[PDB]
Order: sequence, then structure tokens, then C-alpha cells
Amino acid sequence: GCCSDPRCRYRCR
Amino acid sequence: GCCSDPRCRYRCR
Amino acid sequence: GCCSDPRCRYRCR
Amino acid sequence: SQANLMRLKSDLFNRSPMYPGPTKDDPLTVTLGFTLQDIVKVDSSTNEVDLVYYEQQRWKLNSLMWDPNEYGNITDFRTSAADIWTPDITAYSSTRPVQVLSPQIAVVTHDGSVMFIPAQRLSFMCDPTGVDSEEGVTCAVKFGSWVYSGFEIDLKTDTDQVDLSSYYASSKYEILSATQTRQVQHYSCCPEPYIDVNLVVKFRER
Amino acid sequence: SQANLMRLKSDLFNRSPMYPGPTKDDPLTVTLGFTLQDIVKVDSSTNEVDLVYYEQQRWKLNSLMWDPNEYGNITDFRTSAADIWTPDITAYSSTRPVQVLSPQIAVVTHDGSVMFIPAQRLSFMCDPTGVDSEEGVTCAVKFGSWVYSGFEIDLKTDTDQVDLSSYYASSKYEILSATQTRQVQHYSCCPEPYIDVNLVVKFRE
Amino acid sequence: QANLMRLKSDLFNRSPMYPGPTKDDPLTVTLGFTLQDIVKVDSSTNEVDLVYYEQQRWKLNSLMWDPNEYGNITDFRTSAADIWTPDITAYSSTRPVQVLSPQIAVVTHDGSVMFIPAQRLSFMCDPTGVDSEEGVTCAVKFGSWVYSGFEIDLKTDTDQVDLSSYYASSKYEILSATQTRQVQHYSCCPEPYIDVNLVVKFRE
Amino acid sequence: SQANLMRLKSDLFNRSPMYPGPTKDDPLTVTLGFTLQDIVKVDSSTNEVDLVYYEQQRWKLNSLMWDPNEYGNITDFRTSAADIWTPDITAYSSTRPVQVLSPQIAVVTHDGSVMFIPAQRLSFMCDPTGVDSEEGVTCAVKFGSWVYSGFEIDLKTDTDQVDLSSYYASSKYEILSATQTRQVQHYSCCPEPYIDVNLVVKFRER
Amino acid sequence: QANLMRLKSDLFNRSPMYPGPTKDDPLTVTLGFTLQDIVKVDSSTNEVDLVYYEQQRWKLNSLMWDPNEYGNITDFRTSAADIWTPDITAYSSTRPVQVLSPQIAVVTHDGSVMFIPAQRLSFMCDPTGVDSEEGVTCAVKFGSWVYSGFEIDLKTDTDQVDLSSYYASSKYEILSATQTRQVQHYSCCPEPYIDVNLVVKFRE
Ligand SMILES: [Mg+2]
Ligand SMILES: [Mg+2]
Ligand SMILES: [Mg+2]
Ligand SMILES: [Mg+2]
Ligand SMILES: [Mg+2]
Repeated sequence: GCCSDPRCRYRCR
Repeated sequence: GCCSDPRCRYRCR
Repeated sequence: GCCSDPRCRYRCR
Repeated sequence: SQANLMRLKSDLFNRSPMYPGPTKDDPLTVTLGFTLQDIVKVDSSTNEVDLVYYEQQRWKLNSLMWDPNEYGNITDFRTSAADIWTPDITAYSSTRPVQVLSPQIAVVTHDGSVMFIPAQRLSFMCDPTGVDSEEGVTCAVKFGSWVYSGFEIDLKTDTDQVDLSSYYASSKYEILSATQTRQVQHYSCCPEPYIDVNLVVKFRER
Repeated sequence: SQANLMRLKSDLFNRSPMYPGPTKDDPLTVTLGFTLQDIVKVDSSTNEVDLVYYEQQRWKLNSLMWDPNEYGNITDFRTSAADIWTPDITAYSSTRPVQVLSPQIAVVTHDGSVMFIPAQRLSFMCDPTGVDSEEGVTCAVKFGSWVYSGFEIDLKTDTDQVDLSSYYASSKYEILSATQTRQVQHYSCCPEPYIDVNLVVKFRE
Repeated sequence: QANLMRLKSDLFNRSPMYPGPTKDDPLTVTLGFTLQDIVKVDSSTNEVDLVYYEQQRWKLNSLMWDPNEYGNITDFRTSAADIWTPDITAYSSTRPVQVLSPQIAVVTHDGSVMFIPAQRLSFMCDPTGVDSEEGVTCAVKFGSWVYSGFEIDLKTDTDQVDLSSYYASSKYEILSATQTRQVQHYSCCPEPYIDVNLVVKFRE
Repeated sequence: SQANLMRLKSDLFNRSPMYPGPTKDDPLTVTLGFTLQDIVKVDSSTNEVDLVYYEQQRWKLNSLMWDPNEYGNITDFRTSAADIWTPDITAYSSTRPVQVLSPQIAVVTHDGSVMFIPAQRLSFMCDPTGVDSEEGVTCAVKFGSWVYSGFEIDLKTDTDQVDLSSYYASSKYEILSATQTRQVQHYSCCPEPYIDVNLVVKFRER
Repeated sequence: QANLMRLKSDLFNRSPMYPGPTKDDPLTVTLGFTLQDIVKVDSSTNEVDLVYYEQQRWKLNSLMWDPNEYGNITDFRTSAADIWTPDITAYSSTRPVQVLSPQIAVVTHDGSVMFIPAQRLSFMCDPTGVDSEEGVTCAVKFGSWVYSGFEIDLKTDTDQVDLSSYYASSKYEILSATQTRQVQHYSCCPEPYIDVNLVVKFRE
């Protein structure tokens, strides 16, 4: 999902 | 095959 | 000898 | 002629601030296309496959426009790819660092268009089991920005047909089909799309 | 728009002295997570195994904060990882220099947090005897700062579960479990704790 | 000597560097090959490895000087980074070429440059049948990667590859090696596209 | 003590000419210690063996001292190895360039002492015939400066025992003994001692 | 430090870099080899791998100094990037040479430089028969890649290769090892070309 994608990840934590 | 050629292709699309 | 050694060799000549 | 190209480059590169990449406000479309040269090696012990291709990348920057009457009628020029911003397009499932087989040089056109075509050898994850049969094997690798969502970099292709007009005629592997398809992913969280180009090759021993 | 981003980067990098790394009085916590992509090969003659993974590294610097209002409502930006300090997170039991598979670009957010995700191929010490069995083999490698004690760089994970949602489905090897656990080592001669994250992967053919 | 320091100062510090050829000031690059060794054939990947010297010659007005103003110096050696070099590339390599010689060029007072990189090249070639009397034929094209013939013309002095240095104890003996200028046009554009075709016939 | 560390590094590095290495007049002692992690590979067809180890290097320079009270009570700091001089310690019988496995960062302490601990993989000359016996084989490689005699760089070890407490417990090879010993050669012409540290590892298959 | 820092700044920061040798300021390079190990033979490709120290010596006026003006310093060590070094190349290598030693040289107050890079070289050599009493013989030439003998002359101090630190448990025993200066011409041009020919006879 999101936090596996190197481009969603800045939005996760 | 101009659109295959790495010296021609800037003139295609 | 001293001319086999990269630390001493500057002296042999 | 040379004098004009020197002014032109000096006015675009030394007397400007470097483009900081695209933003959500000023997004960028990158056009991708593949010219597949050879399937060189298939490794059945590790499930890696090695391709050689030309990756055609095209984008346009406002900061790179010039009026060709101010610069001796120059309409385009070649320059080192270090002198300009380049998109961070990456294979998402390589297993070795990509090897570059071509000079890292681009062609810039007076409207801001940049054409950049690196030749590459890529090892990527692919199970070659059954490549010696008549059905073949299918393998796929996705290409995209490593850090930019689709709000900043949109990917497109001009055609879904991979260019095979230069595929090596004496390769160990015959190509059955080769497509390149824009894919958009949404996540249950965020408005921003995620774009990749999915390179799908079906091949078999010749 | 682009002008603002150029302004911001100029303010943060050019006009600003180099950040010298953490210190005992200004310590730094790095968050680590792994996305396991593939066990690429095992070598039974040398007890080396090769992994391919994304290593998420996230940390936060006061000297990288800005007020979005002063910069055209910009809340984050991408930048080359050379433009910034990055932590020296190292595998403690590699047998070859790590191979970088991805662009060296990081994302910086207006609160000072940096997200950086290098994709890497790692060869490390692991005895694969018995992978071709149903119980399989267990392997482990510690990641941590090479030079900074826990008084300068602390570490943590958001989850103990490694992300396997991108694991190559036709890999030669299937994963039975994969954890990432924070450990405190006292391990050398110093009286100061070094922190690591222990990545433990159980796998089989 | 103090003269050479002066000459490199005047040519390299007191000017902006050559930005490459233009349709209006095009440039001719002369290519020649000296084949040293077929090192390796790989019949399971259809790659062959060559070791050769690639002589490149071209001429810039920017690099001219009158020798009588520089202590009668007629030529000098300089690092290839101090000057522009053509982007000549093998069009069917399968590995980045490994450079085997120092990246140093020779410049002559008429602005002639002579650059001779020794290279190990891995390229696409089917070696099946190399162990027969007839051998195998393989071919790799060289040319500019980004310039058309309007900006860079390619030339050879001879169609004969120089085999006078071929390694006499190689696992492969050379049957023939030629280097031929080729021009292809296309429907779309008036611009020629030039390459030099290295055709090598060899057996065990 | 972050503005203080910037101050400290600025005073030590930017505000001074570079240290030119030790001299016959101002000699330098380098302390070497090894932590052996793994004998990862023996090659019987070429008589090469591959080790993975930590090489602890310690020396002291007067130009790197500072008063902690003048710098926020900073007593040490980490810095890129390129910012400082480092000794040219070399294996004398390597067969490949050493591979560096750790970041090139050192720790400098306010007395001027430097600690630098590179993790390396080394291929060196060693005949492994007999490794699969109960007696095992013995291999040895000398370490020293490449260009400095003992008049300029002296070597010592804090102990003659190699640190085995991180040795990979599932290595294909078991260590029977591992010593690190300082050696002094002299020659007839020449008054200088020539110093090396002799690493000697006895090992067999597990 | 104080004196040495002064000297280095006087020799390296005050001056333009030496531009390499010229016909009017020519240069002699002395070469010798210390052979450490024949590491690997490959009979599929006729490549042999050697490990050796290559001693290079030469003398530059621009590096002289009076030891009395510099605290009686008679020599110093310095990074090879600080000075000019000759482009001595093996002429039949098949891979880029691997450097095994720190790139540091020793300079003496009369202008003499001593530079001793350790290298692993892969070069063309047919190892057939190495498992016999008589062994095989191999040879590789070393010289400047870009300078003729009008600018760089080569010499050796002895015809014999130094074998006193050849690895005693190598797979291969050395029967003879020589290093000899040769002069050759090419049909086209007047310049003499100088190389040092390293000839090694060896067996299992
Ligand atoms: Mg976004
Ligand atoms: Mg501490
Ligand atoms: Mg054109
Ligand atoms: Mg001395
Ligand atoms: Mg000449």
C-alpha cells in the first residue's frame, strides 16, 4: 500500500 | 526508421 | 633487500 | 555559429539558477519509450534476466526556451546531461546497478524540449522457467520516478508497442510480444496518483 | 512557484553552514524500516546470501525547518541526497560493498523531517545449509551507525514486521518470517551503547 | 617548456571551451582501428570481447597556434579532459567499454587532435561455428550517439583494420577485418546518418 | 554544542594549512588492531584467501587538540576521513584492491587522538592446501606503511591477540589461532628500522 | 611540520603545474619490476594475471630545493596527485590495471621522484605447457602511451627482474624474469618509440 511506495512514504510517518 | 535512431529521434514526437 | 622495499627504495638511487 | 552556441549555453546555464525539479504547482510530463536491443542473459538459478535497450525520455522546461533569432538561428543543441535537470526514472525491480552503455548527452530544442536517450543494460527479477518451450516466458519490470508522485511527474508513452526494429537478429531469445503501458495507482489515503510504465516482454529460446 | 523553491533551497543550503552531524547535546533519532524485495542468491560454498530491499530512513533536523507561508505555501521538496547530511547506517556483517539500485534523492518536509529510501543489494554472512527443507534457514544482519554511539544517534522502527508486500512472487526463495528489531549493543571496548536494528529473515526454497 | 605552460594557458584558460560542432560549423572525425585480440567468445550469451586501439582524429580552429610565438612547439600532450572529444560509441555493446590506456591526447599547431583510447569491448555476436575452417563473421557499428552527419561526419583513411599487432598466440586467428563508412538516410529528414562498420571474420 | 561543533571544526580545519604527514623530526606512532569477522573464501586454484575484518587504527596529532571548555565541553567529534590525514597502512601481499565495507568516518578526541576503524574485505596470497585437515593451514599477511620508514611512522599493537569475539560463528572456517605481531627489519646500508604488523591466522574447515 | 608545510606550499602552490616533458626539455624515466606472484592463468582466453611492484624514477628541476632553507629537509612524501607522473602503460593488457597500493611518491631535494605503484595486471599470454618441466614464456611491453622517445626515454637499472619477494607458495615457479629496453620505429613516422619488455618464463 502507501508506505511501501518510495513516493507515498513521506506522507506516512 | 528515423524514430529508432538515437541521433534522429529529437525530431519525431 | 632495501631495493625490494617501497619504503627504503628512494635511497638505493 | 560557435560564438552563438557559446552565448546561448552561457545564457542558459551560467547566468541562471538551476531548475529545482518539478513541483505540485509546476508539474512535468515525461514521455518514455523503449527500443529493445537484446535479451543477453537469463539466469535460472537466481531468476534474473539481463536486457539491453535504449530508453527514450522527453520532457519540456520553460527555463530552457530561447528565441532562435537572438542566437544566430540556432534551433537545437547537444549538451552534457550534467548541465541540465534529468528525471529520476528507475526500474523498480533491478537486482544490480544499471550499466550505462552510451554517452550521457542530451538534445535541447528552442521550445524547451529535452530529448535524452541512454542505452542501458538492466538485470531485473524474472523467472525464465519454460523459456525453452514454445509458449515462452513472460516478464515485466515497472519504470517510474523514485521520489515524485504523479502530482509532480506524469509519465506517458507515445505508443504501447515497444520498438523492436533493432532487436538483435541472432539473439539467443526471440521476442513474441513487447509492450509498454502507462499504469496509474491510487492508494486508500491520498489524492495523488502514482504512475509507472510497465514493460512487458514475452520471449522464448530461438 | 519554482522561484519560491529556488529561494527555499538557497536559504537552507547555500546561505546556511554545513550541519556537522549529531552531538551528545543535540542527539538524533533515525527511524528504519525494510521493504524486502528478493533473496537473489544463496552461496553454500562461502555462506554468503544476497538481499534486495528498500531501506526507509527517516530523521528530523531543526536546521531544515521553514515556515511554508514565507515560501509560497511549499510544504516539502525533493533534493539530491548530497545536498544534506545523511546518517551512516551500515550493515555490520556485509561481505561486499553495498550496491545502490535507486536515485540518491530525499524528501524534506517543512517541519525538518527527511525521508530517504535507498534501494540496495546486500551480500552478508549467512549459512544457507537447509534452505531446501521445509523448516528452512534463519539469517540475520544488524544495521546501525558505524561511528556514533547511542548518545548521538538512536534508532527505532515503526513496526517490528518487515514489509513483504513487494516481495518478488517468483523468487527462488519464499519468506516464512521477517522481523526488524531494535537492539542495544555494548559491543566493543567502549562503555557507551551503540544501537542497531536486527533484521531477521527465515526463508526456504 | 616555460613556452608550453604559456601555450596551455592561452589555449585553455583565456577562452570558453568548444561547445561541439554545429550544422553551420560541422566537423569531420577520422576513425581507425588496430585490433589486438579477440579475448573471449561466449556462445551461451552471444557476446564477443575485442581488445583494440581506436584512433580518432579531428581538427579545431580553436586549438591552432603559431609555433614561432611559443618556442617552436609544434604539438603537445594534454589530458583529454582539457579538450572536447567526440562521443563515438559502439551501437551494439553489451557492457560499458573498459578503458585500457591513459586519457591523454596529442594536439598539433594546426589544431589537429589525435586521441587513441585502447579499449576492451563486449558486443553482440553469434560465435557458433567459430571452430570450423570458415569461422564466423561479426560486426559492430561505431558512430556519434547524438550528432547527425550535418554536425559530425565520419571518415576512414583506409578500409583495412590494422592487424600488424594482432596477438599471435590468441585463441582466435583473424581471417579479415575491415572498417567501412556507411550512410543511411530516412524518409523524414534530409540529414545523413554516418557510422563506421567494423566487420571481423575469425576462427579458432 | 552544535554551534560549538561547527566552530570547533572551522577552527581545526578551515583555519590552518593541511598537516603534511609525519617527518623524521616529528615521528608518529600508529596503533593497529584487528577484529576478524570471517574467512569468507579460500581459492585452492590461485592460492588466494579472502578475509573480512575491522582494522582499528589509532594515532595522535598535536594540531588536532583543543580545550573542551572553549567549545561547549565537546570532548570528541565524528568527521569524514577526508577532512584529516590518515596513515597509508597497506597489506603487503594483497592480490585485489581492498574493498571498503564501512563509511569513511573517524572520531577525533580533544587530546589530538584519532580513531579510525575501516571494515575491509581483503584477498591475499595464501596456500590453503590442508585446510580440510585437523591441523589446518596457516596464513600470514604483513601490514605497514607503503612509503614511510620507521623513522617517520612507528607501528605498535595493544595486544598480540586478534579480536575473535565477532567472528562469524557459522563460517565455513574455524579459527585455531590469530595473532598480530610487530616486526622490525633492518638492512645493511640504512639506519632506519622498517616496521610491520604481521597478521597470522591458523584455520581449518568447521 | 612547519618547515615541510612551507616547502610543499613553495613547490606546489606557488607555481604552475609541470606540463609534462617536451622535445626541448626531455625526460628519462627509470623502470624496474618486483614480481610478487603469478596469480592466475586462463587457458580459455590466454590471459595471465601478475602482481608486481613497478618502480618509476625521474627528475624534475621544478622540484629541486635547498635543504638549508627548509630545516634540513632532504626528502618528503606526498600524494601522486600533487605531482606529474608518467603515463607508463602495459601494451597488451586485457583489463584495466588494478592498483593495490596508496598513490604516494617520495621527492628528494635534487628533484628526484620515486613512485612505486603495486598492480595486478591481466595481459595476453598463452599458458599452454605451464605444467611441463620447460614451462611457458610470456612477455608484455611497458611504455608511454602518448610520448615518443623524443620526449620520454626509458631505462632500467638492471636487466634482471627483482624476484627476492616472489611468493614462495605460489602455484607457479619463476624460471627467468627479465626487463629490457627496446627501440622500435613505425613505417610512417620518424620518431623512435621506447618500451621496457618484461619477459617471464614460468611453470607450475
Ligand atoms: Mg505529493
Ligand atoms: Mg561517545
Ligand atoms: Mg540535426
Ligand atoms: Mg627515511
Ligand atoms: Mg613527437
